[PDB]
Amino acid sequence: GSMEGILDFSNDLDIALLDQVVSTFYQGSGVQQKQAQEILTKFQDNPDAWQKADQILQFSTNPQSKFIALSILDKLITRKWKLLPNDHRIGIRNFVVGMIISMCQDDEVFKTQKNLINKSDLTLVQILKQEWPQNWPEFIPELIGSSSSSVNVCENNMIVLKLLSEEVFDFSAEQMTQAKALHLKNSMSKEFEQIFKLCFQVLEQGSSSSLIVATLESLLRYLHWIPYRYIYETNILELLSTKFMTSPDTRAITLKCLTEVSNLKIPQDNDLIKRQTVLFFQNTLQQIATSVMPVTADLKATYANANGNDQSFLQDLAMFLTTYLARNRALLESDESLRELLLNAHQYLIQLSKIEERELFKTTLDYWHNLVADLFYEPLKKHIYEEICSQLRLVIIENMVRPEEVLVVENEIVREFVKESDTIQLYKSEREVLVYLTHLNVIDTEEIMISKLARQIDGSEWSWHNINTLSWAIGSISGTMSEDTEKRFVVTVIKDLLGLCEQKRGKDNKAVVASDIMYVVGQYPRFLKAHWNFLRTVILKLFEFMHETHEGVQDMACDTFIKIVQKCKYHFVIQQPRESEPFIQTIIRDIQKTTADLQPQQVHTFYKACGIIISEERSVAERNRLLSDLMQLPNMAWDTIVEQSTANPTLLLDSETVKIIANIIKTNVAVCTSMGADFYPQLGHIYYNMLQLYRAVSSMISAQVAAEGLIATKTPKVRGLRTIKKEILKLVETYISKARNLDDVVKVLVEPLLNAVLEDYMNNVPDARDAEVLNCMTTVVEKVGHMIPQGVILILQSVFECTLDMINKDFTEYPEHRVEFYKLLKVINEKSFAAFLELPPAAFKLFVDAICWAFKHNNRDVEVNGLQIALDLVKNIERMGNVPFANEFHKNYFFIFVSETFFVLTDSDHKSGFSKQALLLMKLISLVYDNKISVPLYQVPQGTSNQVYLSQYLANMLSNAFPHLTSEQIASFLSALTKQCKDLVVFKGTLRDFLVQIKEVGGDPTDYLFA
Amino acid sequence: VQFKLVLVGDGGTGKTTFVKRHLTGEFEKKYVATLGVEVHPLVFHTNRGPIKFNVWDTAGQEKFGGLRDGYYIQAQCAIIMFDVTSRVTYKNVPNWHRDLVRVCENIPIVLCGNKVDIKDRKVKAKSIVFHRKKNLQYYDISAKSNYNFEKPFLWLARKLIGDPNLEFVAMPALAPPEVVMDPALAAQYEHDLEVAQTTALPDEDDDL
Amino acid sequence: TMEEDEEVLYKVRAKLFRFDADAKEWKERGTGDCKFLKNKKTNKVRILMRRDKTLKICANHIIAPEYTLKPNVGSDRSWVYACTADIAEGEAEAFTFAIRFGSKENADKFKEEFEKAQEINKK
Ligand SMILES: Nc1nc2c(ncn2[C@@H]2O[C@H](COP(=O)(O)OP(=O)(O)NP(=O)(O)O)[C@@H](O)[C@H]2O)c(=O)[nH]1
Ligand SMILES: *[C@@H]([C@H](C(N)=O)c1cncnc1)n1cnc(-c2cc(C(F)(F)F)cc(C(F)(F)F)c2)n1
Ligand SMILES: [Mg+2]
Repeated sequence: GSMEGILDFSNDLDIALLDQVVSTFYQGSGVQQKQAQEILTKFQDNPDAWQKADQILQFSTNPQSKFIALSILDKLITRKWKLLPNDHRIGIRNFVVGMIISMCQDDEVFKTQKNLINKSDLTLVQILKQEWPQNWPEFIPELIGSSSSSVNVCENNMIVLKLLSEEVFDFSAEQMTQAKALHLKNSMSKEFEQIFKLCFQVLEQGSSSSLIVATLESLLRYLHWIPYRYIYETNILELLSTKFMTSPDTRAITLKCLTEVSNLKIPQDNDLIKRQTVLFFQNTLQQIATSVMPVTADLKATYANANGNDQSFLQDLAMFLTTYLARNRALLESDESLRELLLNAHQYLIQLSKIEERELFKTTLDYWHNLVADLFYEPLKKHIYEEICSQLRLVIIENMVRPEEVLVVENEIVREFVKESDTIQLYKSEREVLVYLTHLNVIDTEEIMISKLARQIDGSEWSWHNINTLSWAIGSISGTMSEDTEKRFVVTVIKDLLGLCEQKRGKDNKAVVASDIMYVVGQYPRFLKAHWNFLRTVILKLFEFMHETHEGVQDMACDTFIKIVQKCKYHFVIQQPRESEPFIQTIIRDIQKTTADLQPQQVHTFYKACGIIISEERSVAERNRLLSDLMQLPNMAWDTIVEQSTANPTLLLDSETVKIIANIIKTNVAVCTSMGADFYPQLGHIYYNMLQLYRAVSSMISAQVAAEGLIATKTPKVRGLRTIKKEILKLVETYISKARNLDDVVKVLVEPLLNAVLEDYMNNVPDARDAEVLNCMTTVVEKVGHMIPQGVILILQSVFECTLDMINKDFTEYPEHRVEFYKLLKVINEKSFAAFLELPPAAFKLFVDAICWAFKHNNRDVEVNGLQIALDLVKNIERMGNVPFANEFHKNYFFIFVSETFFVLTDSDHKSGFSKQALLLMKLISLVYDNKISVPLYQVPQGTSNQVYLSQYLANMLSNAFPHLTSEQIASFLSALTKQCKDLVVFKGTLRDFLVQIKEVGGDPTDYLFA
Repeated sequence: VQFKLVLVGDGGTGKTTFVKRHLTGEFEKKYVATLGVEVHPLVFHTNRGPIKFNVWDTAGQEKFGGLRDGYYIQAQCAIIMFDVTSRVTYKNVPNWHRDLVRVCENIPIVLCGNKVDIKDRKVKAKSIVFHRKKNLQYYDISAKSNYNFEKPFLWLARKLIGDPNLEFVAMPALAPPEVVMDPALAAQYEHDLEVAQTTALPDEDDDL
Repeated sequence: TMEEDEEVLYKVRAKLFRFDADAKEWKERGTGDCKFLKNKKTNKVRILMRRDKTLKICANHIIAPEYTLKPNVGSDRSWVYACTADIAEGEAEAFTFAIRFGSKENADKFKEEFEKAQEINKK
């Protein structure tokens, strides 16, 4: 309604109206809320709203309203302070100070307005950053002094000091210049002796917990930076490790303090400090045992119960123990009197490691990896930890997460839906620790695993969960045993697992146990290689599962097959003793039978695995014969489909024919992916007709758009025709990127390819262009571009301007063309730069535009290639030296690249690229400060050096773009920046110092002398 | 039984897309920057009753930040969101966190790494540790694929209601009416249905 | 739950869309198990569909005999149809729906079952 009245400043402000808008925002709903929100934003954003601040803090009855007034002051203090006249500055100071004092003397406000007092302290701290200590040097003395007057003021002073340490040490890098950050750090350091006094007296005194917890919270912050002596040369460790461990009010903050204390690396030669590092750990662990939990407690149950702050305390404890022990357990490993301490601590960690909480487990698993890696290398350590390691084997074995390969799951045992990647890294970390623990004691690991297994056979412990976690563990330790112990181990495991699928009947049982045997056998290739009769039986059994109706087992049987073959391929190509032929011959013969119930994707994986085998055969004649045998079905289906397309080119209408073609091509893609250079004879068999089929399906697509409109590109029919074109391109790309005979690529492949693809791309409408055309051409240019200079020119002419027009109206349409387009310009610019030199001047200008347009993307794929092209292009022009093309390049484009680079560096919207933008800018500036530009960049007095003109151009450029800067700021910045154009790290610091200064008024120009 | 939930993180990380998926089930592919904040109520059905979140979906782009930390007042829980395809958004997680817990000093907070559906992941799993010392719950999520999309709200609901065994339950399903189509506008649903029949459904290459 | 008085005639995994005729775009509504439920007492059959992990209803309405499954121009595995009284969100609003399935076989078997239901409701 009339909420908008507060936005009119002609009149005085109606505080009660202000408060109604606020409560409508916080306490309202729906439209009135959404409208009060816009009113308040507009109110806050008004460059004069700050003047209304002190009357909102004086006369208002709403704490939120006062908060919002302070947000308005904060904005004014951080961005515009030094533009204020000095009187308003002190008024704002005295007002903010006075409101704080005033709120901490009123015991009722102090209790109930915590948010508003915190916001005020933060505002005061903003004033300190700007004013302290140079125009307020008695701030810390007065603060210490006033801490005696009251307990509420002392408590709140700690909050101010905590927020000050944070703003100076923890969060200054991004928000202040180097010089200002150093200034405030040195200022705090100089006055810390006093601050520590107050904080240590409060902690010894011991008023009440409220003051204590605040003093500890401030201490947590100081420990990030203060000198070691303030910790080890006072009695403050005894307090932390005893007194404040007992009260649960202080126990959380104290543990976090002790973790920070831990994390420092001690002067590693002083026996006193070492004894103190031990003593505070020994005190801390005694207070836990006596006041919280004995080392036998079931922390798994406690954490699951989630009373109070238990869950957070256990997490902090895990963080304290892991932090301290990784840094210091060697302090405990030699003195026999410290041995129970060492082991009780590790015993707590064993109990922390049984909690069900993935993220907490990852934290403790990181520590166990640190430990077992140390024990695998450090002499004489591992026997110390034998019983710990024994317990850890059991923990890890019973909480193995499912590996990628195991495609079955319960909901009812069924198939996966999704690639659990939060699980992939965990499994790897579990495997690594378990592999170490197996090296550390192989006999104990086998005994754990075989007994657990004996107790599944018995049904003594049978379950989905138990057999699975065991099976994954058994798989995961492949390669830790000797070949001989492995032999006897795997035998036993298989014997037992076979017994189990005969006992546990039903469709869900057999799928569980079958997935477990597949996992295990797939993980022991060394075994399979040595026991050919067993390998042959495994493969035939997998072929059997390829006809299973349970889709999970079947898909797993395909992946297990190729996983086995990647490791054992050599055993399928040789003729084994007692065999009438290489086993590859038997697989090929029966492929139609074996694969008949598989989905096409799985058929293609099968053919891909046969290609892995065929590539082990290095007699060319014998390999090519295997290849043609493998390809018999797709090639007969191909020869059929191509006589029936040539004769009356209309059967391709047929949706079934289209599916058939695409699967033929996808089969060649699969086999080409695993055979590489060796696939060439098969490609030559089909290449010419495939490129003719490409033109024929292109005509079909064109004719369907024409007859039905753009919407036709959405139809099943046209998506199927395009799939044919994409797969042909993928096949050619796949071959060319692995080819070893480039002379044939150029003389046989490239010319028919370009004639088939480029005009079709150029003269289709935009929604019918396939971005895969671009991806294919990128590989061609990458692998043979240097041999086809007129082919590279031809590629540009056909795709460059028409693709640019697709992608230069916004940053979102045709995302895949966008990415592929800049990938193609990149490779052309690094390998066949000559193509760009022959570009007409108008088109070279579109090229420079194209590069600059990429800089402005936020899509990192595009942005990064854009910056790289720009950098490579500069290098490419520089390499021409002093010739007309390069001089006209500099005359036309040098300042375009400087200013566009400066634009994305400063607009706050392209932070991700800072490092590459700075790189490009330093290269550009360095060209002028080494006189590697042999021509004047201007049209200014004659003889002027290019360096002088560059300074002038840039001062003018920044002056109009950042008019709130002074001439002196700009001049000092450019002086620093040009002086540092051979030192990337300092140059970057200077640019970051500028990005800070442009966000405020009155930046100090001497900040650029920091280096 | 309602709780104020603030949602924070850099622009583009997928905050509004995530909420909207929970509100309506839709996946909005366009990036329309949030201006200040959008408030939506969101209800879940549990075995302990309905729980209602009032979701304050605030704005990541600074030039749209509105009241900034003013939105955080009286929040009872929060989600911090970053984008695992954008390292810069993980590096700023400590800044959003600082600003959130200066206002809300003791609330349950989830950290969510969004867009794990995108093949080229940049913020590696092993590198995500900020939450350990600050006692945040962490999940990999995708608003596009729904990977773990429910886990942040199930966790927060357990922490707020105080019951670690709380689960989401099926809402009961009332009988639907037997309405006969309107013959007055039967000639009109030719057109509304013609348009929809000739507008192609999105994402036709998906498994569903 | 309000479903134990019903028999499941047919279940399939589907993705359900609702047409925003203002924006002229389809908008996903949920992904889960689509069920045909026959009321033991009235013999009236409905569609009931719930989202996968929240279990939130995203379709609840009679399989009226007046309805007709049409194809969508972009898919051989989906059906469009208009619905006058759906209560998934509460008040019996009207929607143009599209439902897509894993395969064309799933879509065709759905159409068979959808039509059988219409006969049952024709009584
Ligand atoms: N591939 C993918 N994209 C997603 C996912 N979630 C969101 N997006 C995309 O991220 C982009 C930004 O959408 P949005 O939800 O508004 O992000 P935001 O953090 O709310 N933006 P702001 O903070 O400025 O208001 C959209 O293009 C969206 O499609 C996801 O899970 N996967
Ligand atoms: C048990 C049973 C059987 N006697 O083969 C069976 C179970 N399901 C389906 N068909 C038969 N069973 C379960 N798994 C196997 C099995 C699996 C593999 C394989 F995973 F494929 F490697 C191998 C073997 C064999 F090599 F024979 F030991 C057995 N058997
Ligand atoms: Mg948003």
